Amino acid sequence: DLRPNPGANKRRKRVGRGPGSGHGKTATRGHKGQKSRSGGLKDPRRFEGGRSTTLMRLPKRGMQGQVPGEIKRPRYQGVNLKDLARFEGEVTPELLVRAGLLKKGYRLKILGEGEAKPLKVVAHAFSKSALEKLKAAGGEPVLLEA
Amino acid sequence: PRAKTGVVRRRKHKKILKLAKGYWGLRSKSARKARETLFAAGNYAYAHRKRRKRDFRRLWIVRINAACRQHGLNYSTFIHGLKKAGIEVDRKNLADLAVREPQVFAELVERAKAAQG
Amino acid sequence: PKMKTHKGAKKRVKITASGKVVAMKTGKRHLNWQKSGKEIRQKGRKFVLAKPEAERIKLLLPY
Amino acid sequence: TRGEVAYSGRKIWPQKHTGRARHGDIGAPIFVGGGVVFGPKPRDYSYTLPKKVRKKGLAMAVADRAREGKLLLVEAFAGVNGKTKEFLAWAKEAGLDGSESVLLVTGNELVRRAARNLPWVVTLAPEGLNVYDIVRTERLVMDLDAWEVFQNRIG
RNA sequence: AGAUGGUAAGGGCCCACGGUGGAUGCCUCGGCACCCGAGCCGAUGAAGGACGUGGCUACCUGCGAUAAGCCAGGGGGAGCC
RNA sequence: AACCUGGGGAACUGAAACAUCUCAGUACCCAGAGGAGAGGAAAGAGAAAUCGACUCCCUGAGUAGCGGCGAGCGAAAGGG
RNA sequence: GGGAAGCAGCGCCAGAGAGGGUGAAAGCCCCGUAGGCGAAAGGUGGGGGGAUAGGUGAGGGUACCCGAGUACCCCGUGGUUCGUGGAGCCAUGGGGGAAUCUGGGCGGACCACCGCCUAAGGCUAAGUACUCCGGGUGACCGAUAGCGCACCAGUACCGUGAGGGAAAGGUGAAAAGAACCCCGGGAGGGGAGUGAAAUAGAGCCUGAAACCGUGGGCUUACAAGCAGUCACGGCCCCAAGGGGUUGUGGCGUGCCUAUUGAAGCAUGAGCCGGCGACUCACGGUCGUGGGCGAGCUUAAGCCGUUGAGGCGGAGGCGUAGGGAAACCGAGUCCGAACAGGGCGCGUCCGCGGCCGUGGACCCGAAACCGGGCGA
RNA sequence: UGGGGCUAGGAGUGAAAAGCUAACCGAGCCCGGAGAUAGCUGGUUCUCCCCGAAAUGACUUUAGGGUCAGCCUCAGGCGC
RNA sequence: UGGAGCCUGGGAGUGAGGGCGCGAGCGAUAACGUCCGCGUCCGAGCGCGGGAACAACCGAGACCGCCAGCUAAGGCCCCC
RNA sequence: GGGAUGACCCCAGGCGGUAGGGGAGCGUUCCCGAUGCCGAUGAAGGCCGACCCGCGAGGGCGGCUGGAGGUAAGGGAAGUG
Repeated sequence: DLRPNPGANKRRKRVGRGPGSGHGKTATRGHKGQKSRSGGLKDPRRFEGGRSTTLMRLPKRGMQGQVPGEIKRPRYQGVNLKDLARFEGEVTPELLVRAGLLKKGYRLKILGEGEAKPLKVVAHAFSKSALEKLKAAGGEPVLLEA
Repeated sequence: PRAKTGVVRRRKHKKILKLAKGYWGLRSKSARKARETLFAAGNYAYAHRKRRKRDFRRLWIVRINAACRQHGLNYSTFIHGLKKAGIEVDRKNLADLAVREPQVFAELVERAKAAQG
Repeated sequence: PKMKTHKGAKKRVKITASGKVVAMKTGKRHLNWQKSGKEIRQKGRKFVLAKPEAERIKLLLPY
Repeated sequence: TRGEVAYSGRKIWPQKHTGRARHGDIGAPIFVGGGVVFGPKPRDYSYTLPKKVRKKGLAMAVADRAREGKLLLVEAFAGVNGKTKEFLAWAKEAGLDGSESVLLVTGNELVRRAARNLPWVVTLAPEGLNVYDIVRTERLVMDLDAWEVFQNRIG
């Protein structure tokens, strides 16, 4: 192919918007024409009036942490058996991170939705619902951390 | 890359000054006094083409009246006559007949007072 | 460079799956003395409109 | 910027009843001496393009060329021992008179040494194939080792 | 009884040729940025200076009362002061 | 010339007033080191039947927390 | 052709067609480039070799030693994300004041369990920081730019002093820089002569605008105006059409800003030239051109290139939501409740609009604080 | 009255005016913090095409400044 | 079937109004005065015609060109 | 509406405009295109025109001046009017 018309197709539009002229965006620069449009304005998102935000609403979302910090406890990642539907043989955590799901987010909890499938599934937890559906052939390798 | 002014400014400037030849004093020298002058000159022209169409309306009518008043009647009357007489013609422009071939103007006046008396 | 989350919003308003902004009805931390059981009973959470688009913008990174 | 400028900070004149206009110091950008407003500063223009999109192109590049009928991959380099004369001759036997430009890709140092100085040759090892070079030339010539490491660069 | 022509002290518009002035373009022993390399000196008197130094010498440069330079080793080959 | 460690150490400003708070251990002053300086071989980290001097980069993370719970400030472990 | 390096005929080298120079535009004319060489002397130098100094076991018994105004407690403060807080740890001005491994400190008040570490003496390359100095590069500047300075600049010049701080580059390929004559005290000119060119003749390339002259055409001394425009008519210059000028007639309240409203007797501007104001980084959010898709994507670094690209999954977003939380999960929370009710069906790069943090469109105060300089 | 000395910036000196402290002192000059901040005043540069506002309400140490609503615009969807 | 309408989202400016008519308050059945309410025009149509001159009274919503024709308010003795 | 979609022919409407929103273009500097193309039989820049093409910003053409540089089609950055 030639060097003419590698031309970026259809929409590149590098045309930024310059306001120095008598056509388009004049004197004032396409916006402005007053005062406090001049080097800064207070926010908004959160600010202003000088009034009372809407920091008038309270934090009943209480229980918010004391000095030495958060507590390190075990955390559980879910995965609907509908997703297990693909791959076959024996499913084990870590074999799940080596794939779209789980990754390091620690203890596996299989649960939930979609038709089950006949195979052994190693986990730390299942929901009520999920464990039953695995009755039509399957596994309860559970507990672990041992 | 810097992109200094370069040649550009001069060229927008004398584009205009050519447009300004022969206005009085600083209005053909200064590349901004000239601009201000040219603005009004523009508007003046637009307004005045409009006006031309009117300035000759007056002329044609002023001398038709002179001419047909020379046969007895007046302009008001003469035009009404032609209207009824069915001659969608004259076209005030083309009543220069009053000056060239008054023989034939005379004829038209008869037709006119025909429908009028 | 790089935004900081508005700690006093995080501390008081959770944000839903749809993107709505949800918090606790104002007006009951010493109002009481005698108001209807109806009044103080009626404190679960709620929507806010237009003004949550602002709230949200401040919980940038965490979502 | 008006701070990187040499001058002192003093207030050039009073501000008030002087008759002149109001001014700061002379490092200000309305000052011909001055600092410069939104001027360039040293900066990095590079960005991480999707590695996938790099592969596609490299491949799409060689294809077009082969479609033209302009790709030719070879083996027999009789024009060897790093001498322009030799290659010159070999190239005419292959049908390369210097009427089109050539991306000559090979792992062979000595064949690379031989060309180079021809204006109609851009020489290059197999590791550094890249779509720019491919396109800016008219005809492409590969060693077989070179065509190998090109297949491994895809899949 | 009558009539539109006719003068330029000076002035205005246009055209031509000069004067002043130093824009434009082209030019670059200079600058700016990044990357590499290299990194202390001084009582055995530093860094920084003053005065002095040529047949003739204002300044710059180099030298220090042995003062545009003294000794030796290495490099180079026809011109130097 | 900067660059480094120690001893001292502001205010304008921000908080749409201001006093705690912020700018900031910044600007600046002083002493000392060197081609670098500082640090450095566990009276350590912190929850792992764990790691294994010190410095430096990427993550961790605007997270855990601190805060007239305001304006705002902001870690460490762990992994590369 | 003033001059060849252009154009034309016929050749040659290339591990060298980077670049610069020569009277214009040259691989092969000059200096270079690829490639390859070289130190008597001084610096540097485990990178590679050698030599010392120094250091390497096990049991069983005594219980002699293991860093003092110290640990430790109390009072007053600092460091840390920690602003008195449930306030630990690390440091310490004041008061009291130990023990030597059955010794002592730590794991966020404290007690008990279970563990981690040995305070009160010291040294220790490398990975990292910076750029006065030397070299290489540039979708960096090109004399109002770029350093304050391309030029004899921290100079002239200003200030008692600390300190402030400019302007100012260019004949020609070659000086061949105009002998000699003529007017003039000179300075200038006029001939002559050099040169391709001398309105290239020396603060000399090109030489734009304001501004000042001379010459020529049209035009004006009974008029009156934001200075122009429309229409006729006369004169002057190449031809049934144009250009220049303007006698008479028609019509007409400067530009900008600011404003309810300006020709306004409201702001700014003597005129010309050159300088002069919406940016960049990192987050964010819509939109959009692509890649791949239930997945998409790499950071620092490592290997190549010397204008080549590869590798590198720590990490990040997404695949499930509710709840302060314990937690449960296609549900979950308030509730005694198989009442009701609330929430609950993509990513990477490019491009463009807007937001946050940084002066963040550009010029401007009165002042505040620090270190110095002045009787 | 000549010559030689001493005292300084919240400091000196003052037969007392807030006088004097290097030609403007109700707190000197120089450099730095620094491009302080400035809800205020001024300025903002090529061309054509289509649409085209507001000067109201609520709260505001608010009143010539703001935040939400209202009125302008573009894109997608819906269709009397 | 309209530069109508409704829904979701990206970008604004405006938050100083003024005159006229009609309906009230304040004022003195004063003010180019001042407060609200309904409408209009200027603002942004100081573009054009009428009104001697003149943002908002009457006529009328200006893509360009023509030495053609009909009208509107207002006019037809001369200036015209 | 034709519909051989031809971006060309036919018909019918809209086109005053400040703050603003949206759409198209023109020009300045630099990079790829380039070991190329133009160039002393004259580059850039400068001075004139009543001529040609564009709605316009602009772009061609011709004449004089100038004496060594300039750089298409199609794209990319910004100290861009």
